Amino acid sequence: LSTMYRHMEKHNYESAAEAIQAVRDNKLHAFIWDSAVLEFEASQKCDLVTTGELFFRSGFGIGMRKDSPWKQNVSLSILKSHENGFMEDLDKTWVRYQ
Amino acid sequence: VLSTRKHEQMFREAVNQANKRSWKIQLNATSVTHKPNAIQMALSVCEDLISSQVYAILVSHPPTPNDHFTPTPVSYTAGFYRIPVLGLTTRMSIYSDKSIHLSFLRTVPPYSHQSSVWFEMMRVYSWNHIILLVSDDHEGRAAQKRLETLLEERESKAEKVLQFDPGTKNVTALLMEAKELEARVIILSASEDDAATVYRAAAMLNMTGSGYVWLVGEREISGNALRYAPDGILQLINGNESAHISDAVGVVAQAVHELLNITDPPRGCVGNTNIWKTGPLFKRVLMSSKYADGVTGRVEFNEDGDRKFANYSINLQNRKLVQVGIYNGTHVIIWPKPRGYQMSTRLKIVTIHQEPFVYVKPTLSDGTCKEEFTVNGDPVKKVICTGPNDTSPRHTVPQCCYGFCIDLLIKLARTMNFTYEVHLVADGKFGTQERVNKKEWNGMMGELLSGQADMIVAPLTINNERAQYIEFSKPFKYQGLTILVKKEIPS
Amino acid sequence: AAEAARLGPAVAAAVRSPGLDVRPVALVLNGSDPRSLVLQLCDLLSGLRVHGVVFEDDSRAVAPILDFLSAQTLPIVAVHGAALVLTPKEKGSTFLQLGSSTEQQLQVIFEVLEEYDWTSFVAVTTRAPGHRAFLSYIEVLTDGSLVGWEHRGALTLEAVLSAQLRSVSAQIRLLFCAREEAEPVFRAAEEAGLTGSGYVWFMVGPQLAPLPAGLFAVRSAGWRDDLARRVAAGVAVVARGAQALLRDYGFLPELGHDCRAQNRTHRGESLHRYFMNITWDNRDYSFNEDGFLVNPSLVVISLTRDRTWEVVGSWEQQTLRLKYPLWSRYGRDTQHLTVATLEERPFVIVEPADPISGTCIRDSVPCRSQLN
Amino acid sequence: RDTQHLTVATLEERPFVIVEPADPISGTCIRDSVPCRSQLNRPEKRCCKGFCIDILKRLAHTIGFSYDLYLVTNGKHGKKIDGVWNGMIGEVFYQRADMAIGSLTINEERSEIVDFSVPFVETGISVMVAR
Ligand SMILES: *[C@@H]1O[C@H](CO)[C@@H](O[C@@H]2O[C@H](CO)[C@@H](O)[C@H](O)[C@H]2NC(C)=O)[C@H](O)[C@H]1NC(C)=O
Ligand SMILES: *[C@@H]1O[C@H](CO)[C@@H](O)[C@H](O)[C@H]1NC(C)=O
Ligand SMILES: *[C@@H]1O[C@H](CO)[C@@H](O)[C@H](O)[C@H]1NC(C)=O
Ligand SMILES: *[C@@H]1O[C@H](CO)[C@@H](O)[C@H](O)[C@H]1NC(C)=O
Ligand SMILES: *[C@@H]1O[C@H](CO)[C@@H](O)[C@H](O)[C@H]1NC(C)=O
Ligand SMILES: *[C@@H]1O[C@H](CO)[C@@H](O)[C@H](O)[C@H]1NC(C)=O
Repeated sequence: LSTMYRHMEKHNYESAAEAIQAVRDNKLHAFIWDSAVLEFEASQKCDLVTTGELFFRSGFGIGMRKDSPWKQNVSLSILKSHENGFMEDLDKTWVRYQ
Repeated sequence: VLSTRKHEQMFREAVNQANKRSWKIQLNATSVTHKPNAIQMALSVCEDLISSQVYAILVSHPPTPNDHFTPTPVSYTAGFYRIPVLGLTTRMSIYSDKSIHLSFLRTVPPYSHQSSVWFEMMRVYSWNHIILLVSDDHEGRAAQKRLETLLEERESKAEKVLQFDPGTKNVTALLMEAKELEARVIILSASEDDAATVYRAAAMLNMTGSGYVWLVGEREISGNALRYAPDGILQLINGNESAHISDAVGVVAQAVHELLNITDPPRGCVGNTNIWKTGPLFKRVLMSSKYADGVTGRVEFNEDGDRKFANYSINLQNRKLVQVGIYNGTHVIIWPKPRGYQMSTRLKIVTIHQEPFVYVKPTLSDGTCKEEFTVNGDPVKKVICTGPNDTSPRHTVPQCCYGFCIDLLIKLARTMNFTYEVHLVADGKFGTQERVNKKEWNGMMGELLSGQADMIVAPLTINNERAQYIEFSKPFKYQGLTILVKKEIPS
Repeated sequence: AAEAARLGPAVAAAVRSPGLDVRPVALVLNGSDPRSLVLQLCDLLSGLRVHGVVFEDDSRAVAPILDFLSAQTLPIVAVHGAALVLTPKEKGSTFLQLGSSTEQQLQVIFEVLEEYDWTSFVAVTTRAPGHRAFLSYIEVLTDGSLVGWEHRGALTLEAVLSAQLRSVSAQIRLLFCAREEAEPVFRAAEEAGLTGSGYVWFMVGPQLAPLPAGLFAVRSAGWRDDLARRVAAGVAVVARGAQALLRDYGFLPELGHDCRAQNRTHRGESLHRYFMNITWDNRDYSFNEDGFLVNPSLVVISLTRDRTWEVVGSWEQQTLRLKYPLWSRYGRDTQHLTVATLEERPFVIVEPADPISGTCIRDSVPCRSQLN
Repeated sequence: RDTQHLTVATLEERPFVIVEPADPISGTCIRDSVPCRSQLNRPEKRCCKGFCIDILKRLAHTIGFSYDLYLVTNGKHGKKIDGVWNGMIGEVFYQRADMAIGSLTINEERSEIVDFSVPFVETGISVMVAR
């Protein structure tokens, strides 16, 4: 799909919310972005919809510098939060219910 | 070519003890004292190669005026004649390159080899970090290159390799860049005078880091710098000279015996521009020669042309000279040892404006933005974040950031006992590799990799081209790329 | 060349304020007793205050003695190979060189190799000084871009060497050794059936059995310059440096010249900023402090069937000028079928691949045309 | 061979790692599976295929492996009991294997005891009801 990439070089919005605002009017027909953002935008705008099926299903993640002592403990805390139900509560508070 | 005219007195006895053990020819050894006229030694070596037909030369000299002066002209003359010369009492790394000195064989390891000893010592106590402070000279650059490649072999980029300007006063500014780091293990490699000057400078500035791990070279622990030497850790047996001279004489005798094939020395020192065709083979056989009967231990060499597997002596307990450590060539409450690195508690975090995750709002006139309540009647935690304005200059104005990832960061801070100071990104792009004019990272990844960052708490995706240089925690939300379009208006 | 230096055409070419003695060395004594020649030139410089220096001896190892002389004193420029070899030197010597560095030669060769055939592949080099640096530069210059890689070809030098040489299969090869060591390698290659029109050898080392027709080398632009022309160019360069240091600094100091003195101060080592900007004979000389010139003029030459070198390409200002066409190949003969096609928009789409860069996206194949 | 040849423990999860007896007269199955032994502490040589085995084969092709499946018997997956670890995670914790491909949900305790790799398929507690 390298030629596809060429068609994305003429237009490439240097922001994230700017492209959504542009799509609000008929200036950019199709946007391609992470699902966890587009879904919230669709839920909170009631004017845009998500089409297709998810591809490249790789999740988010806290970063850290290579060879850093924080990796093990940060990963452990994230997993404990996932199991504890904290992440579900956070998603309900800040993403869903719009 | 002789020091104090005392080695030459026993040189004849050493030659005779090894001359017969025979036949072939009998080489006559001549020695000339070092001169500053830079002319007399040329005539002396011309006479030696004309009458005595010397097949090699020997270099050994006390400190005197600057050490890297005396052997250079004799090495240059040898390179003109393509005749090997054995050096002693000099361990400068500049002689390790054969491009300038085609015919120069050194039997004493240079300062660059001490990088391997430092690596071994690092492996002894299992230190996962290291700080390098090398003088900006050829020897320092060579040592730094050797240590860098040796460490990159084990897949670990060196942390904060620095450069220190030699022959300069008030180098305390370098310590300004060497105080807020995260490792207590530091290695210092400079000239003896430079080491003494930097030690004295640390003495008046009194932030010496006394009682903490330091790794220095033999020159840095010299007696001249020992007067103002702070807490130290490298001693070499050669510093005897007579033993090395005898070993070299034995090596030459063995090479001569095995040589028995033109081997015609230049009878006339002047008047002939031709070189010795046998000379390259002579140098090759010395490089490939093995001398297991050396007085000063094993006399094996390497590809470069320097002896290996030397005597390494390792603490500075009030000018002590105790070799507690154990290392001979291949032998692979606080020492003036603790953990090499001390973790910081002032992590700087980089965040990018993403609508569902990291809301950014302008502050109020007082300085803190208006507090808000959620639909459930609970406070919404917000953190004052310093970020660029406009997208047109680049002016930083403190706004307030909140939302999902900020809540996660707060929970992490509560559960980990570490403070934080969030700081938005400058360019605004997440991060990718871009060709310059070699490729460089730009975006948040640029801030995290080398800039002012320690963590990147932002909706950052995970993929192969990013995980190569950045460690990724376990995911905290799953997703996938998808397409957004405008719904058709409906009667 | 006493007659060429007798009149001193550089004196007519360049006129200055000080004496500007016509004779640079005033003694053609680059022969027996080099030490006596060194002594007499030092005495002459001390006495008459000469303003020239020439080293014309195509003996190849004479660089180190000149470096030591420069350290002991005045800049020394070699015109003719004293300057044909570039090596790192002590900062105490104001050495002046006219040759091309190994890195510059590598960059020129790898720039021209992007047109005919982009496969460095074989990189055979013997156990010679600077081989590690040459290999490192090979590794660096092939990162990214489009040049492929096949082998390294490390060897040391007949039949045992011929087998290793023939082990690696390629078309373009790079040789790094001494001039004396070159002949055994070529003899082995001829014995190994490699010295043919199907292979091209890039003689890249600092030099300068019959050689194969595919022998391409790179040298400085002054390779074809006459001895008088080279001497005049060197005199012009040193005069320009002297005038620049006398005008910019606003002083008329002595350039050392205390040969064989006693207790000389070592505080002053050398200066190189005065030679940063040089322009002469429509040529730009940068004269980097290491000794070579940044962005010099170079010529890529080839060995013909008549054993005569000819100027094939010119390298200047990061620009390559050539004469021969590009097409595809010299002829490998069963393979390499020429494929004719046509532009049918569903099937074979043709687009101009000139978005600044001379290629399209990595999804197409380059296509020429015909004109006859 | 000693660095290479990592012993791989697994388990029979029908969606992912299917085990079938490879004895249709010939002593092997179709050219789509990998031979699998068992443990007892000449056993019939079964053979495994499915999802996780495909990942194992692709990884072996890419990074360079010489693996040998080690279908486990002492419990399933893993659960610490009386201060001791059993099952697949328990076996990996002790010096008995060096990789545990298969269905292995990543939890807090297991990640604390045994270092995990990057997840490649979502999972979690989900509930299904008749309708
Ligand atoms: C990761 O977190 C664990 C638990 O919070 C830390 O384990 C203790 O850390 C303290 C202080 O660093 C030590 O004094 C203890 O000995 C550790 N173990 C126990 C059982 O308490 C661990 O240090 C953290 N690691 C990092 C790099 O921050
Ligand atoms: C050996 O060399 C020394 C050098 O001073 C000389 O005095 C002596 O006469 C020489 N002897 C022989 C036998 O060549
Ligand atoms: C030495 O360097 C430090 C750090 O830059 C600086 O504060 C101090 O003024 C300097 N002292 C002198 C005498 O230059
Ligand atoms: C290393 O071993 C050699 C050979 O036995 C010996 O001569 C030398 O003294 C030893 N050096 C040290 C520091 O142990
Ligand atoms: C930053 O932008 C805000 C936008 O409301 C504006 O009010 C403020 O004056 C700006 N500050 C600077 C220093 O540009
Ligand atoms: C948190 O860290 C600070 C600074 O490192 C330290 O003083 C304090 O004791 C720590 N508290 C806990 C509970 O770890």
